[PDB]
Amino acid sequence: VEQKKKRTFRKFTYRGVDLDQLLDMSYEQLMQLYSARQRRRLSRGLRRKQHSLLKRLRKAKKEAPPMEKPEVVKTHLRDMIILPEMVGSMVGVYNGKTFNQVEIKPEMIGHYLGEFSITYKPVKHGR
Amino acid sequence: PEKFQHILRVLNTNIDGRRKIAFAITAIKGVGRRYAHVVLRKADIDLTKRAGELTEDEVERVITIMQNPRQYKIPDWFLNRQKDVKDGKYSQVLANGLDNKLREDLERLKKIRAHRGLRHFWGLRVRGQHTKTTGRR
Amino acid sequence: QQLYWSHPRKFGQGSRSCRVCSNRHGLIRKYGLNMCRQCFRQYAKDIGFIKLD
Amino acid sequence: TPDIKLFGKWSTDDVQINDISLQDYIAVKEKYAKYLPHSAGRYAAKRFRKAQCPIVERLTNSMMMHGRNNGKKLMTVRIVKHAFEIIHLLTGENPLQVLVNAIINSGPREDSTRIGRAGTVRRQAVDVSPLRRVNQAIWLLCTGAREAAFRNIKTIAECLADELINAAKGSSNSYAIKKKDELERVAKSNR
Amino acid sequence: RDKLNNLVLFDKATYDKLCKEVPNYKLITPAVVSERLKIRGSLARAALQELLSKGLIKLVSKHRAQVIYTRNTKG
Amino acid sequence: VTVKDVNQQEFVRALAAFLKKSGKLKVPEWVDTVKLAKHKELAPYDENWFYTRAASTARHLYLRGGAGVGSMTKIYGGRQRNGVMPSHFSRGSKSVARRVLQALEGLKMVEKDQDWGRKLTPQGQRDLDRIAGQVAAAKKK
RNA sequence: AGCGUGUGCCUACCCUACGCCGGCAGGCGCGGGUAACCCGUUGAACCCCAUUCGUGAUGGGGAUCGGGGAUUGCAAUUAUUCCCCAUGAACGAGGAAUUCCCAGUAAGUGCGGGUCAUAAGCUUGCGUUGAUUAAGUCCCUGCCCUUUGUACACACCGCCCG
Repeated sequence: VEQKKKRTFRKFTYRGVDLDQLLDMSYEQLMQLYSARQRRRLSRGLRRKQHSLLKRLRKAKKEAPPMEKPEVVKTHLRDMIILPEMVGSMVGVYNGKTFNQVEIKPEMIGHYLGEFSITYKPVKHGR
Repeated sequence: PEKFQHILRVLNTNIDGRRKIAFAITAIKGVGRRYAHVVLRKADIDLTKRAGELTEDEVERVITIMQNPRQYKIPDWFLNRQKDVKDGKYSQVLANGLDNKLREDLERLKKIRAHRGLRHFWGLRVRGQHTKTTGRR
Repeated sequence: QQLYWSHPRKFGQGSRSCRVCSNRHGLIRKYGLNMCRQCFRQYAKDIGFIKLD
Repeated sequence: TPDIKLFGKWSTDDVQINDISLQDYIAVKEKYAKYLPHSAGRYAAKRFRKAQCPIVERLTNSMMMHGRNNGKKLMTVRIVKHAFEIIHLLTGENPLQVLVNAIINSGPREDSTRIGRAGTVRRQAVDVSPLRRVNQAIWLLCTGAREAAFRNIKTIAECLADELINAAKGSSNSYAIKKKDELERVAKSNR
Repeated sequence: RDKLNNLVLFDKATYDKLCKEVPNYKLITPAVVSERLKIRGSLARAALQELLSKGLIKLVSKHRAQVIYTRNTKG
Repeated sequence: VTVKDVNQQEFVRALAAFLKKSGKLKVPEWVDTVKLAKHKELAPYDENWFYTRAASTARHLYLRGGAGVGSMTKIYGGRQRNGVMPSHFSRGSKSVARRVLQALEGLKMVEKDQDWGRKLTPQGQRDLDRIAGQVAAAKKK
């Protein structure tokens, strides 16, 4: 993730904005664009408070070797909004009994954590 | 008075000509009634008539407005795809292209494995609705 | 001291009861009486609510 | 208005119920001319009173049928006023006379009742009261007009005129006339 | 049944049919023109307002809902 | 005729046209695009309609002490088809009526009234009365 | 138009007219009101009407889904809700059955109150528009009136033969 091609090559622009550009602002300037539900949540969230979580993310991003994935970071904050600061990390996303483990691709942006950890079970009529 | 066409094609859909333009257009995927009504008003047509009537001229004029609506005093709120995301558009998807983007969007959140995606994949529901008693047949 | 021990109680069913009996269910909130219906039935005479039709 | 109390603009005088017995639950106005087929009308309390009610209004009321159309008297009054005009264009006359005639012609004289009959229940030919004859007729014509009008371009006022005119001189084109003959035919057997 | 398909634009010859017929009928409304020709209903309408020109046909009530026209003003 | 003398439809019809001739009213550039009410099914068939509303409002104010946009939204507001749910009131747009109110001011037909609400001006009062007469005069019929 | 409603509250908070911005949804600035004072001459909705449509599941219908805007809340993801667009389903009159009803009654039609932070397809009244139709009877059904029969009496949903 630094140099010509190397690693890079998945692209993704969010809202006309590029991930190069995305990864470089302030979460401020990201929510500014377009997302509207996620942005209100973080403003109102605010004061904001998943503080420690975000430090837990960067921490394990560091301690991860130099090639790949690493260990993950757990949470119950289903209502959290995915913002470029997060992308590339690994989130243990609780659903009531299980923590599903999910890498956050840049596409997810603006989505809520909960949308990637299914609570319910499909079901059954015959079987 | 006069005649002609019955049966005219715009951008990849066959549009019955007998029919009134506003209504006639609404065959095209992505042209609903509020759409087609405002597009035509923009496009200068005697509202009073049948799609089969009118000129090749007026037709391109409808299409041109239809795929650049913003550029014609059509507000964005009137539009199908605001806020793209992938490009941060605004847009108004049209024709064959609506089926396309529908597919994309479903794929997107199926790749990401989000519960909605999963729901679409099994062919259940994604808005919060009870699944115990209905949509059974 | 135990910062631990509360989450919002401002509004909803959970923010109120029966001044008579604690019950957070079937609560008469009109005219500020704030009695559960079962109780209000038993106290409507002493409050001044009388049957006429 | 002051000379004679006409209808929307039609004269009550000189219309004669061409049918003894019926005379009189068909209420024109052996003095009662009014202006409009709408009234406060309390007919319900008594069994008879309905007869008092002007036949025109009676016809207008039957018009507003089917759950959606219930209570739409203004709509019926509007339809009735139009129908009379269409009828008039079609034959001069008093359309009110035309209306009365259709009513006189449609009431089933004879009918049938489902007499218990033991088993294979047979049906007993009985004669029919004049109140019933009037009541039944107005239905028949209204149901006739309403039924015809529904999938066709033509309006109730028009379909009503058509049902009324055909019936006034019993053309048998009419739904109602065919129905009445059917009810009566049934009455005769059974006996 | 009753499937109705309508000629929704003027065909000359159908223009002639209109002025050389409609004086025939005593009653003409949207429906008449539609059934007796094979006029749109939309192009019925425009034919009514036109016909009332200086009329082939004569107004006796055009209640919002309904025009009701008579034969022209003959003997 | 007082404006009260003329039937509402002809009065509004005549005045609305008069406004059209005058050529100076002014018009949120939109008006091509706008529905006029969320309740609304389609916009107005007469894209020309901005004038008609203006006339309608001018007449509406002249009648009464003072009125404001909320009232108009509701007046214009029709019943909205909830779909599954039963139908309910939905007071009609506020931009159109406001713009109508602002524009009318430009002509001086109406002016801010005391204690909120726009009132007709004597200039407007005179203007409406004048057209009212013209309409009455036209003919019998 | 009508029954009704409100803040200054057992502990967090009201009803809101009016100016501006926004297509909308809504945003924003004010100012009154313990109310017969103010919101609200509740300027409601059906409806009435001048047009269009034209008998095509079409403009009847608004399902499902996609994207997006905003409001409530610390938190809405399992959509609280609302809007805007788009996608534009079945349904073209309902078998066996079966509810309820006699005059402001049936039915259409909006409103307000309860729930309530937010959230109505609900319930619970209210006015508006307003018929058809018995005017009675005990047939079916249900329940109580005599007389009568009864091996019944946990009472016919009861107590019988090989």
